[PDB]
Amino acid sequence: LSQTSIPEVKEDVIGYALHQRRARVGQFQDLGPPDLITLIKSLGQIGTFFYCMGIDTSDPTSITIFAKKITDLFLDTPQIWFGKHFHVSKISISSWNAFRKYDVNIIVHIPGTVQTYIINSDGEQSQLPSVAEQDLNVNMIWAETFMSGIVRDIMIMKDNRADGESQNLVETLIFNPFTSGELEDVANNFIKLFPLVYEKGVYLDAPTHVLNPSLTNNYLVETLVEIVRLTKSLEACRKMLKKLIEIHPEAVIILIRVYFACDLEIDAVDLINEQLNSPSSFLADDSKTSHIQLIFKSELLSIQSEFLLDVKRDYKLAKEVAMEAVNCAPNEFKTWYLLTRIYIKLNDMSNALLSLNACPMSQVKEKYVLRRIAPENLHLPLPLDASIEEISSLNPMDDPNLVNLSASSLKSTFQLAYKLLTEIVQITGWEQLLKYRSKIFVMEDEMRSKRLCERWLDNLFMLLYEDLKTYTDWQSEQLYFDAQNKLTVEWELFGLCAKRLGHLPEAAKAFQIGLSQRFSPVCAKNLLQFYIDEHKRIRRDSVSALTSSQILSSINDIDSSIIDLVVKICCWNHRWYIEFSIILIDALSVAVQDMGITKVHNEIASRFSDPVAQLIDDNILNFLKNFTNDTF
Amino acid sequence: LSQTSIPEVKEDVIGYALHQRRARVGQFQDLGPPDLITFFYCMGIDTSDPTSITIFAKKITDLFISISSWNAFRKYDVNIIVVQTYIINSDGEQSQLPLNVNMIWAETFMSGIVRDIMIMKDNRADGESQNLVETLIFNPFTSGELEDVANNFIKLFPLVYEKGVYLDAPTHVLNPSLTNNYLVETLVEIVRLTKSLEACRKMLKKLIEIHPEAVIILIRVYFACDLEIDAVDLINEQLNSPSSFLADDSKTSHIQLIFKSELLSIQSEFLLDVKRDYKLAKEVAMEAVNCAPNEFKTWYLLTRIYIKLNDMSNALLSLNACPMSQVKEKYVLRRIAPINLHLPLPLDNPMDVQLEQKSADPNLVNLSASSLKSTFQLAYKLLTEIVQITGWEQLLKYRSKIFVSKRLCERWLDNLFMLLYEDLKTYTDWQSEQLYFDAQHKLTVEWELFGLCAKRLGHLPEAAKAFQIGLSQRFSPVCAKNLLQFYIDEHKRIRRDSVSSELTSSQILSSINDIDSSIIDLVVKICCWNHRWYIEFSIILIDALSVAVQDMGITKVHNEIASRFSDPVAQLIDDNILNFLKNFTNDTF
Amino acid sequence: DPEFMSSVDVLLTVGKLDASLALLTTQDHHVIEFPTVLLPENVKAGSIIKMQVSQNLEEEKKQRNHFKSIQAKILEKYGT
Amino acid sequence: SSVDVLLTVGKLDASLALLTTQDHHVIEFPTVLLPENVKAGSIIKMQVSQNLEEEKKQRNHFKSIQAKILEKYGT
Repeated sequence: LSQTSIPEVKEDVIGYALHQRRARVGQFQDLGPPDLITLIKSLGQIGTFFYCMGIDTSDPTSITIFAKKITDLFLDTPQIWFGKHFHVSKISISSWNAFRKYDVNIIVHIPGTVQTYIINSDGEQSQLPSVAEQDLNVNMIWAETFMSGIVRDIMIMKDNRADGESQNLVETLIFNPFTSGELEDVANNFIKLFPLVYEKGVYLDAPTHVLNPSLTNNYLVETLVEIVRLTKSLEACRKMLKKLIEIHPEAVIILIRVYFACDLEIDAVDLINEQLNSPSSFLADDSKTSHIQLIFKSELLSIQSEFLLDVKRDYKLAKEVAMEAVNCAPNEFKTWYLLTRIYIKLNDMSNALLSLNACPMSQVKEKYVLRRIAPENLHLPLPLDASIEEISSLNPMDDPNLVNLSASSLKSTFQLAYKLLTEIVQITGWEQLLKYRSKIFVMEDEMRSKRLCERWLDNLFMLLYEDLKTYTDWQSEQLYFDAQNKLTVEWELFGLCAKRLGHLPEAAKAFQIGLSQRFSPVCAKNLLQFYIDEHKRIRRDSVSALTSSQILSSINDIDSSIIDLVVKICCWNHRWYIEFSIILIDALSVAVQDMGITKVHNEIASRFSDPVAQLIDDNILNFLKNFTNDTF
Repeated sequence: LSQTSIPEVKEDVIGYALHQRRARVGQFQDLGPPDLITFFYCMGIDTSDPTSITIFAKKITDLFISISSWNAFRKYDVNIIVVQTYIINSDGEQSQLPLNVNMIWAETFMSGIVRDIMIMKDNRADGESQNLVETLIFNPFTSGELEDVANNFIKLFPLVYEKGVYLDAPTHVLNPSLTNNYLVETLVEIVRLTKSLEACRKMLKKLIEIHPEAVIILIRVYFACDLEIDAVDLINEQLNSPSSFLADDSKTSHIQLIFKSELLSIQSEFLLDVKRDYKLAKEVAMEAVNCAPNEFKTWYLLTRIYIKLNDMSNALLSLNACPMSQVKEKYVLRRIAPINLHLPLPLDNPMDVQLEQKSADPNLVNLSASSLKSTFQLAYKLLTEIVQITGWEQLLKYRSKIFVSKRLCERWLDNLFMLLYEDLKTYTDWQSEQLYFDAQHKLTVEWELFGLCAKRLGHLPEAAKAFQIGLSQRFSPVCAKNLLQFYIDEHKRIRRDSVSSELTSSQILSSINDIDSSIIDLVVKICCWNHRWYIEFSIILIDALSVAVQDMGITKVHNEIASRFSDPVAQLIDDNILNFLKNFTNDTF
Repeated sequence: DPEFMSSVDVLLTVGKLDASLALLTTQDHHVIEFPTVLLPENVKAGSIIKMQVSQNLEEEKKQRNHFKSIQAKILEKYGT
Repeated sequence: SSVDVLLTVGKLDASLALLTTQDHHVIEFPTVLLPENVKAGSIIKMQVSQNLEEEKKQRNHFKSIQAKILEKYGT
């Protein structure tokens, strides 16, 4: 905490950030901008600002508390400022409501004036009272702003899972939302406030792979189920949702997605069965419009087939279901995706291509990314709080064949489909794939049953070609050495190529080599992910019915590397102002699931210093210890 | 013609412009930006030779510099400073300049001319309205040094043909072709205005051997030169003879079928616009629709044919089935550097320091049928044309029969319906009070709006009246333009009905002369208003004044203006409009 | 009828539906936008329909003979 | 309830055909569901009938599937 892990951008003229953000209110059109903190401090004097994430917006008193902490740290100790006593004259905090597109800004002065005011889509500076000075729609301002904020906190992590939660906006400081509440449990706050904003949730649009957003498909519901999964707050969510059922019957979907996250498969399956096979079902009544019932039916069947595919796998039943799912929603991505994967797991290479070609692709829609509300002078502090090796900071200046790879830049549905293309090319081989392709697709011009390739699939084929080319080139050039007698960037890149193409241990060990040579966040991330993959693989194969002792030892060692990687990555995040990661919590969760939490903390106490043990205790372990309820 | 008519924008840093050009090259589509000059833009410079451009700069500097032109056949940017001649790519990295220089000049030239014509062609329905203040505009037909410009365009044509589809098409053309595109439109337009036939006939017949599908262009060029019989025989040759390019050894379905579609479209539009005969026209238009059901023009035609047929039962369904353009926009001039300006005054009459800023009836100005764009406007026209024959309640009787075995109205059409409700409402609410008041006033802007509403609904002289009213209390470019259009319409009506009686020879002569004089008087005013706003170029004005010339001797026409107007004004109208017809029309009289 | 030997019989499933369009799915994974007003009366949704696509060679020569006569008529009237 | 539609064939490629009614409907069709000598400017006749027995079949099939799913997982 304290004076480091708080980036600062200076401004030549004061009030710059607030002015720019006030000019930008029109074009936002998003989940939102990140919250903006603007500072005027003193012993002229200077103006600063930075972006923040994870604050408690549910009550302005809490925001005053936060700002009071921010001010307090400066007061306790002088500023470094690369070589000064400072104290905040004026502290501004600007957060965004996306249910209703307006921005609320709270200003705290040293004089002690606490102003709260509102800017909307025109830039019309509406004022903001305090509880009739009706009343409930002032509480709901803070409430909606809070839910909007939490959505912006979770979903930015949940949308960037595939790139390891990369953040290209450096001047942001991120907290853990789950631990941010004074006097209120943020997760429980979200649970309580959910039915109030449930209707308005769709207005928030959806992830890119959701082509047709719904009441039960959107950022709000995803934020909900992610929170419930991470916290295991089963009883409260069950309570409120059961309340919400009587009014809104279609939210039985959200109960099911929660039963799954809290791992009651049985009652969730009973539930789906009741929704799809009862005269009492809300799908059955003739009054409600058929297509809006069809969307929800499609979602239900998609949930069922995804359950039957990703776990407890019956490929046949999942197929017979996913076909109905496609029939109920031919224009959705997920249905075709599931059908394609099931086709793959059944060796239907020809069928998959027809279905993969039939997969609708997201146009114009982008995943949520933190953006900058202004277009060299900066302040990037260097935390001495918790530090390990490789903090030594360099200039990694620069195989152009390896960085001009196109599939690295691949986006969204095209990426998720590219993975399936690798999934089949790892079975058929390249040329057999070419033959299969040639037997159903339209080939080269300059007869009938052949249909048209969708030409994003053609590009995927070209990218697959270049990928295989570079991969085999590397593997050859390495196998030629054979210990007769390598660059970290290139280890990352090649590791990513092998990661894409379906070659796991080669990629993993490439990253391992890169981790011997240097430190790379990407290497440690993908390596950790590889360890989790091996963990799940081993533990499920045992479930299937490696010798029990081989199982035990492999589990222990895998956990013992998972801890180390988690620690190093967490320190990497602390170096760059990020206190939050769902990936790391998920990772440590299974170590704590195997061996006691006590024991995990002991194992980190062994290999690491106390600053680091303390940091990890803050940013992961405390949440797992007390901020979930008695699952462990 | 010096200093006057030349605007500029203050330069906040010297060289703010070309940088903001260089960056924004990365987002240039269609015909692209106007030839920027450092700051003020320009049109109609003759770009076919750098010597000629150096002449342009020589005159420009002699009276009193970085000029930046563009071609979109290949998206690069020719900058010349006075001789630093160079290039900016789409990438935006620079270049240097030295037959592939001649073709650079050729391409930039032809692209330039395409821009200069099509800016004045696609913007006809709003009266060549000019959004950018800063743009100076030359008549492009006038800038020739050692080269008769139109003749150059014709001679330079087939080198840059076949690259035409890169220039795309007018917004009502959904599926561009080697036939349908901005380049061919520019060509046939130039040939029509210059009546420069026997050159184009030679060049096109030369081009036909290598590319046989340009016989469609030869047909359009004929029709423009008032030679239907040659065109009709040619059409029959294309659509029936075994030797034609449509019957071929190697037959593409689609690429030949769009040409068959275009030919049948030309045939049906000819059958309809002239010659009446809606039966054969419909019989062709159905086939044309079948050839290109994804095209707007075919359905547009078929719908129009149904109207004349007098059954609206089909028009409504064939209006619903009409595809709309949801992406492409009409061509306007867009500014490179958005942002205290410079406004010189020519005039060697009308000028108000404050414009508008006067209240207006909230249910008048908020009518959304105004500003309607592209295909939607052209459909709404057919809608008003229908409700003219049916009436609102009979229209609804037809509508509620087939809409909601019926089918869903496509929405845009319902939006058009509500718009028609609003426009009719406004028309009635105007003309009731007007009638009440006219036993025993209103702002000029209100007269503009009402006249536009009535013109939308199809009440022509009831709008011409209002424009004539608004043209009393003020000057208004819109009123003068629409009134002039009304006079052209009446001229056409009377002359057409003179050949097919009702009126008499004497009445015909008198009405024709009055209409002619009114046409001239309306021309000079608008031409002046365009000169005060830097514009020397108008297609419509040339058309109108040309009509007077056909009716009466050009010398006689000049005399009328010389009399009723001043001498430098007569010199002006001689220049911007009449020097043309006198010389550049190839002795057509 | 020669047309019968070249006839094409398909089964389609009636999917998501509008007042305007039904989306139909085959087992070979074609998805078709189809006018709802051309579907039969009880057709609902989640229903199965048979499409029997046949040719017509009489109406082709009919339309050919119509087209030629129309064009010849136009040539007769205007131009020569 | 056999619906007889008469359609005319428009722009035609190896994937898609554009069909046109006299009622002014335009349909986007796949070419493989059309006879082999279809060309362009040809007249086709689409004959549409509902199928009840197939509906019953896939109904019972789907019920059996869902019942099986319930049996193997849950209860």
